[PDB]
Amino acid sequence: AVVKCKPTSPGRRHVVKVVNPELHKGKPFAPLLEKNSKSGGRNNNGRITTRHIGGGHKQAYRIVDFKRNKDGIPAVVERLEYDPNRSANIALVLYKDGERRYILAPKGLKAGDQIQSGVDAAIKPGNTLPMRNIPVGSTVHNVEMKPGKGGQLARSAGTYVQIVARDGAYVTLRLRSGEMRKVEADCRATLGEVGNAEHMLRVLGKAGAARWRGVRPTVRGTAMNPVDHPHGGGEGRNFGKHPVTPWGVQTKGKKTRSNKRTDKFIVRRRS
Amino acid sequence: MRHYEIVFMVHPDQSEQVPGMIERYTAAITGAEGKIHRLEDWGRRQLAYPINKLHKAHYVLMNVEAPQEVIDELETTFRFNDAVIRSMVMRTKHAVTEA
Amino acid sequence: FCRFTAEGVQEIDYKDIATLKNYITESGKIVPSRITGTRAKYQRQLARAIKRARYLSLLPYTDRHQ
Amino acid sequence: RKQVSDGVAHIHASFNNTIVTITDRQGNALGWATAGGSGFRGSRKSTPFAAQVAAERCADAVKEYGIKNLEVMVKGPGPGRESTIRALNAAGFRITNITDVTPIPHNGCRPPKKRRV
Amino acid sequence: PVIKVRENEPFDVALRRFKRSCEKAGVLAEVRRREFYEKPTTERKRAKASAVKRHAKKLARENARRTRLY
Amino acid sequence: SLSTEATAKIVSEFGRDANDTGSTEVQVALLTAQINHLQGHFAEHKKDHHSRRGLLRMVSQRRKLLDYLKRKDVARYTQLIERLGLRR
RNA sequence: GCGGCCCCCUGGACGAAGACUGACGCUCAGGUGCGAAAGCGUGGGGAGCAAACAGGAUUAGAUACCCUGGUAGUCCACGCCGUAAACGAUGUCGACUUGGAGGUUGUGCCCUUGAGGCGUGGCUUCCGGAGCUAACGCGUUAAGUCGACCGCCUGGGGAGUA
Repeated sequence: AVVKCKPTSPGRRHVVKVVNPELHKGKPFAPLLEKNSKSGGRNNNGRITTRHIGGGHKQAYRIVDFKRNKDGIPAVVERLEYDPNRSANIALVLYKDGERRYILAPKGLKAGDQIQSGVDAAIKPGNTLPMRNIPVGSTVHNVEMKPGKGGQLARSAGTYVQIVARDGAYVTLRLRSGEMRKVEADCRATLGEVGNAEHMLRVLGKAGAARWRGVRPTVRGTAMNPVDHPHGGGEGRNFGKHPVTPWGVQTKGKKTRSNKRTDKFIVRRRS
Repeated sequence: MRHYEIVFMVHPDQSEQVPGMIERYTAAITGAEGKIHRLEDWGRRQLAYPINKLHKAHYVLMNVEAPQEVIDELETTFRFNDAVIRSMVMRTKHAVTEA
Repeated sequence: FCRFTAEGVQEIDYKDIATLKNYITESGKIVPSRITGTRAKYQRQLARAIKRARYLSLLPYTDRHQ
Repeated sequence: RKQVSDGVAHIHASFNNTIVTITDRQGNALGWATAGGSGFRGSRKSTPFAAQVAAERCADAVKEYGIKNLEVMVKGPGPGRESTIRALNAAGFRITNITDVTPIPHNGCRPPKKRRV
Repeated sequence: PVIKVRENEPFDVALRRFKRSCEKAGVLAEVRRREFYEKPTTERKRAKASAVKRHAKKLARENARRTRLY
Repeated sequence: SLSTEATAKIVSEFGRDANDTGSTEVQVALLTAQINHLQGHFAEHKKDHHSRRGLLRMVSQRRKLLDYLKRKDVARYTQLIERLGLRR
């Protein structure tokens, strides 16, 4: 769980780290792995598009099955891996017919638990269903936005979508942002909340932790020159200006939802 | 081995779908150990307040001596079977006889 | 006097719909033991039963509600 | 001038006004007359005679709707109900049944604090 | 609550019947308790001092009124 | 709450015979059985404080019966402390 | 301190007849544990109410009461605080000393002969007898007559402050 590190040195003075015994001490399952090169924020023209990205550890991509395309066949959970790509611990589930696949581990999940997908299975935590067999007032995760797309919403550690309503073909979800939305009822969704719920309680202690996380330093606006950033210059920390991004658009308040062909699904905007 | 009055209600229309459920409710209990001790169908009758916008729900009484755990699983069916509308399981002293 | 110590029942049971229509007022409120003279343990079991039957839609909560 | 010959009367009375709304059976209001509209401002707003003049104007406001018989609902405490139901048949009407439908909470929420003075 | 006026009934007796239903079911009393909040100290004080009022009127009624005045 | 049949088994596992139910090893055996069941309870709920007072009371009465038996008959006391499985 | 209903887990007390151990008891410095509300910490929630705050009044003045708004907070989980008019302002255990009315929860006998009367328990409320007390009052739940052990007080203010 959440433990505080004894302050022998400053980098160990402020660290609060999340130890967990259930994670499999061992090398991961190999055929579900593939290589995953880090980008540094650089597109095919080589330029930085997103700043503050690069460095850190080298890490390998665990192919995780979000689709749950296997149906009607039971499966049991072998062990729990720690995935570097995401915030939730993943589970290596083993089916009865002989297949091993990585899934997103929910909150209530231990090794040996039983999981079945399909339109049939049950309402236990772990089971994939359409959103026509999951009751109103429920609590789901790994929600599809398109039927067969794979699973988009509620995928971070500890997030959960409360199914609010059903008007005919449509299911009104209350998302985790506070946005309300209509989704298609035939889309798949897994029950429960995603695990690793204490992920928000780590505080990283020192600069090197965010550095080997994969994050570069972030330089303020008032430090830079008036060529580099619009909050440039001054004789000792003048600001005087409405806050903007480096590309002119005024930050800190301006709304830029600019989609206009998906507003039919939004019941309520975030408040 | 405790004795529970399970009183639940169903929709008005689905009184065709009530009886065999009781039979698998029979298979709920006597499959493991459970002795069903009463079965008094009060049937469809009139409601003092329209729960889910309908009067006249189908009252079914059923008394049982049973282990507790199959009754826990019976409530996991009573939550999620979308025919049963209101369902309480009270504990009693003995298994009783008359209406 | 009372009707339950004059009866001899070991628990007022909620299924007894005629006398549990008798013991509330018209306005669906539980009429006290001060003015009906019901003894105390049977009063508490009667109030417990009227609550359990109000949950079971065999008695109204109040009269006016839809 | 839509003819609806029967109807319901809501009489909302707090301690500071008396609003009388004559509605149809389905809840669509037909026009009202408060105690405070027809003159009667300040301390003369909460008198029972204010309820009398409110129901007086409210009965004559709906002559085009042809209300011949009505059902009195009343809501709230204070100098409302008695004087207005007395005036509502001096106006000329056939009040077929009367009800008090005041809203009571079942120990739900917290009311505001006590006025010291 | 509700009352019903049936046919061949005076209206003034129906108005008094409605006032009696209001006195019986308890509009006015519980509304007068539920304007402003009472701390549970004060409702405890109310009920206890009411009990003292009931017995301190009652025992003076039963045993101090059994002997005549003049 | 340590039903009667378990009490019957343990009193016919610690007593002189069937019916002697007030002897000291019997009382300490009932308290140890009840304590172990309730420690099965108190690993969960963590804060049931009135049941915690009942537990601390039967702990203290076990302690009183044990050092009474240690004062009177040490020979039975060592057999009890080796038979029932406790530290002191 | 605990307030709709239901289940799951659980402490304690009381009553009946007995059966069993045989003084295992009482009190407790230090120690430990529980301890309303307010308050603090991190994370969620946030309807109503509402410190702070703003505005309108009243007033000589009104940063108060009254009115219209309203953020912490109230709520849940996990940790902290350790205080109150934490109040029957009454330590705990045990014993003895006439009464009447009541409440709650049992149980025994006689006839359930009929909503019964007849006796023994537990907890609890009111008035009063002897006795005590500065008086007020307490009065079998004593502030009566006693015994054991603990805590505490020594004029008011300084001050439960340094």
